[PDB]
Amino acid sequence: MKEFYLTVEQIGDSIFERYIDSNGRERTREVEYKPSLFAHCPESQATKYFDIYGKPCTRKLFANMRDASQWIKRMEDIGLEALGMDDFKLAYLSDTYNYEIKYDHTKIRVANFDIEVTSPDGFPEPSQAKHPIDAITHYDSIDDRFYVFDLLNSPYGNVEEWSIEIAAKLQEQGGDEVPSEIIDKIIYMPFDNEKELLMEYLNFWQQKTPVILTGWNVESFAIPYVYNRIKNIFGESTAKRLSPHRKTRVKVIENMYGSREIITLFGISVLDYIDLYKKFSFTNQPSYSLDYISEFELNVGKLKYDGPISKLRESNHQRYISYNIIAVYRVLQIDAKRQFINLSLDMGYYAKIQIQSVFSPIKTWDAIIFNSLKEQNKVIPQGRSHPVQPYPGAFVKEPIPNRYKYVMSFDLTSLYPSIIRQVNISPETIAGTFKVAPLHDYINAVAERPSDVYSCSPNGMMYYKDRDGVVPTEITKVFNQRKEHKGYMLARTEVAGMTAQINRKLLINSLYGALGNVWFRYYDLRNATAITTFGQMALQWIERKVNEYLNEVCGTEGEAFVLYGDTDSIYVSADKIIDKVGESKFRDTNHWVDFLDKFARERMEPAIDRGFREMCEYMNNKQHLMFMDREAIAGPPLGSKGIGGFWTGKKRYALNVWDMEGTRYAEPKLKIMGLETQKSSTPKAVQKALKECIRRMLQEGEESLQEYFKEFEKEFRQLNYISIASVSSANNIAKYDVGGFPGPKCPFHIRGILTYNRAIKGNIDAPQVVEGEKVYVLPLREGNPFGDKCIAWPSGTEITDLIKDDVLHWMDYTVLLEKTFIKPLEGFTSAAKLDYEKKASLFDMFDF
DNA sequence: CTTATGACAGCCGCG
DNA sequence: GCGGCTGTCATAAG
Ligand SMILES: O=[N+]([O-])c1ccc2c(ccn2[C@H]2C[C@H](O)[C@@H](COP(=O)(O)OP(=O)(O)OP(=O)(O)O)O2)c1
Ligand SMILES: O=[N+]([O-])c1ccc2c(ccn2[C@H]2C[C@H](O)[C@@H](COP(=O)(O)OP(=O)(O)OP(=O)(O)O)O2)c1
Repeated sequence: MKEFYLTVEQIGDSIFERYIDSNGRERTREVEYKPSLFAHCPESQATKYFDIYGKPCTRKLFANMRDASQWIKRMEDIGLEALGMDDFKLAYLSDTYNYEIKYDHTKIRVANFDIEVTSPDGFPEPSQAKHPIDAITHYDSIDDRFYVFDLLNSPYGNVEEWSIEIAAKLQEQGGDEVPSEIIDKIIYMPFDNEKELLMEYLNFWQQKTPVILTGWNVESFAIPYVYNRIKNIFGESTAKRLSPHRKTRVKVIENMYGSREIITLFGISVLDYIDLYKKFSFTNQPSYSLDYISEFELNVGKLKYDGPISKLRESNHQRYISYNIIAVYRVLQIDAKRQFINLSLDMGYYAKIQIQSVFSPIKTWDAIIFNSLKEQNKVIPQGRSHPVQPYPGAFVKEPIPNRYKYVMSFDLTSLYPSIIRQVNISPETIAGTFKVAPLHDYINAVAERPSDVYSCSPNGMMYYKDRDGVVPTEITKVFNQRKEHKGYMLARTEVAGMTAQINRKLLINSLYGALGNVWFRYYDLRNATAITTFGQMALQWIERKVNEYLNEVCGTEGEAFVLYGDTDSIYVSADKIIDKVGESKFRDTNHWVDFLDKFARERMEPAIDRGFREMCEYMNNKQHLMFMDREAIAGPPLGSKGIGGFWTGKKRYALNVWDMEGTRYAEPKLKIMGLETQKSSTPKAVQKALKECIRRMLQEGEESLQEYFKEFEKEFRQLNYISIASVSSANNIAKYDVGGFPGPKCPFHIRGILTYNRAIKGNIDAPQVVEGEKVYVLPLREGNPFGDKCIAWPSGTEITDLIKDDVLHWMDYTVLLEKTFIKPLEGFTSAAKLDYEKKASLFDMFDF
């Protein structure tokens, strides 16, 4: 079969590559690769090579890679463009693999591992690695085996060997419930000391060296730990053998609160599964712990255990190991579902990049564009440095805070790529400039037509509509491929078909990101602004077009139909369209959902396309790619007192949705956005009730809402203390910690954290509050034994019995209810023009 | 990343 | 004792 790369690395004048050969064998080669870069030349010099601007270029072959780099520096000094691909690994891959790469994952060693490190003094810092590794579970995808490394004697105790037999049994039988599917795939290896285990693991590693190395938190915990441990114990010469090319680099990552270290294992591609998940799941999760994610994904989670993990090895080593196995298998189970690694393998081979560069839209697009330009002898521009400079972005209408009985929303598809394509925005496409009228003038087609020669954007930009721009071409090609591969979604292969289609979608949605990123070879401020400013007029123009149409239809005049617009959406108030027929004519809920759907399809969408073809002519664009789809139809169930929907402000609304782009729901479902019910900081029991409140407001009406309040409020004190405790994340605890006490500016949760410490001071048993970790918070009644307004303890857990009974006694229900339930509700009912209790004076609603 | 809201913390000005 | 305000910190959804 066809050859394919595995990992590629540049070291000095060499390029080191692991690859699969003609006969499926994994192997390594060192190549003294000669790069070509390109300079500009006079018309005199005749060449096949031109830059994107059609300017002639000379191909400079270099004897070695350092030459090429030294040349880029020399060229930088003179002040002349050094164009071509500066990242020689990409160039090497483009040269070596000059075809559509077809890979076979059965020949790619994917490893999932986790370690366990008994640490009795807090989280074992990986860069310090000061505690013995007492378990490694390492899964090899080729052998389909779980290789379990068990330390039997540590500083923290001696233990019996782990039992597969006991592991297989049910929890009720004293078992660990390690699944049947993996019980015959475990290879158990106990060790008498830690050096014996680490050197046996290190051999194992050379024998079965990961191409893709993954798992949950490997890049931040497991890899740094193993590395520093081996390193500290055996010296760096030994730890480096953990890379196939024996080169490793320590890298520091700065962030919000501080910096961090990762080990770059040259010749391996590390795809931490936590990072694959956060990147490609597209579901903002309240927690990213393997336990929570595995629960959300598989309805099962990580193995359960009594007491702290720090005592588990001593207390129940049997479980401790089994828990190490289950956690590695959890990741595998999630990947069996979401397919992220396969999706990474697809993208990486499609772009011809190092697989790990799937985390970089920059690196991916750059390599994709470079290749297609290479195929036509074109020379990519030098990556110039650019001052990071904020430009305007998405437009968001101020909603008038109200209730909205019938709402119908619409959506522009793939707005930003669409605009790039519609206008022809690209570096080499810039054709000039035009005198900008205020954006409002363009919105109302009142400004003078920008140009009738060039494709225009309301930010003053003008583009050639005669040339086919590099970027719009590349984004058009990815669109066309999507269709193609989602056309084989008519025909085992309904797998490679999905991942191709999903990955084209990922590239499409990631392009604008890159184009706004200053380290993009094709970044251009004038252009990025052109995209966002065009989008800003697209949306408001169509807000105008929609109002005009519906006013004309309804015989109304100057009636605000479009109630809200967020980035690529418009939400349309369909009250009057309903009134045209009249409510009593509809027989059931489904009958008016029928009516609206029909009206949008037959009357609005034609008026919308009609409206956008006008904009296209006004701006003089290359082609018309502005297409809207009807998203939601929302309202109260027929013959009910329910309000249907409400907006409390920008990105703050609830809708009672009946139909999402064609799909008609059985029961109605609440689309809630921005409101406290969608907030992780909101207590469990309260999240549940605000949602009930919103359910009752939209579907049932005021008297129902009021009934639930009076009831929930009567019944608050009996709810579990953990369910009514608000969550928060603790950051810079020390930064506000002045001798155990809240210094200037100390935020509410951190104050609570210190109050806990004050009651914790001098306790081992007590679970300490980790800096950068989620914390429960609870208000305390005035004059309490902890001497503060609040207390805050670690989340996901019950509070220590050393203070628990005094917390429960002193916690301020009144201040808790008002702060977490009532105030947010008053929020919603105020907007929806509703009362959550009777006899509320009408006069509150005024600024008297 | 940016667009945007909310919980709180001092600060200010007020007989 | 407190509303109007600028600021830090949290979280949301593209
Ligand atoms: O488009 N391609 O398919 C393509 C384009 C360029 C390619 C290759 C394969 C190599 N190169 C480039 C990269 C090198 O700098 C130069 C010569 O490549 P080579 O493999 O012929 O190396 P030589 O130095 O000639 O030695 P070799 O012939 O023994 O490998 O040409 C393939
Ligand atoms: O988005 N921009 O970056 C932007 C947008 C508009 C811009 C400029 C710079 C000028 N304009 C406006 C204001 C000018 O009156 C008009 C004409 O553009 P131009 O480039 O023709 O400017 P001139 O100085 O007239 O150039 P010329 O006399 O060489 O044609 O375009 C830049």
